[PDB]
Amino acid sequence: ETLRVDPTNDRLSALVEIYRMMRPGEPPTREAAESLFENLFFSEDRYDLS
Amino acid sequence: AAAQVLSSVESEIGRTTDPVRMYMREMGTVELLTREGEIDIAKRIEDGINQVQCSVAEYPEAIT
Repeated sequence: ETLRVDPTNDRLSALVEIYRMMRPGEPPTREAAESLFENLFFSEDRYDLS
Repeated sequence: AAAQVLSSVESEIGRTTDPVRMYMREMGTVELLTREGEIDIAKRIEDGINQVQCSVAEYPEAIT
């Protein structure tokens, strides 16, 4: 059901909508979106679960 | 085409009052030709100034 409500398709459009929820109104430069998501959960320095 | 990309991003702008974002967007469209492009417009400066000076030499009241 989840897949149906989500009109977005590829990795990139997902990263776009991700970025557009986090920074609504900032133009979706590709590398900016990728860097955002990556740094959100996979940044060593930002993210430590301990 | 640059303006078209501005407007699509503007259709999504979710009332983000942050003027940082706004300025960043506009500047983001305007590219920057370097090297000689800069000197191009510098030449336009020089010729504008001399233009008015030509008038000063030619014009009666100006020398007065």
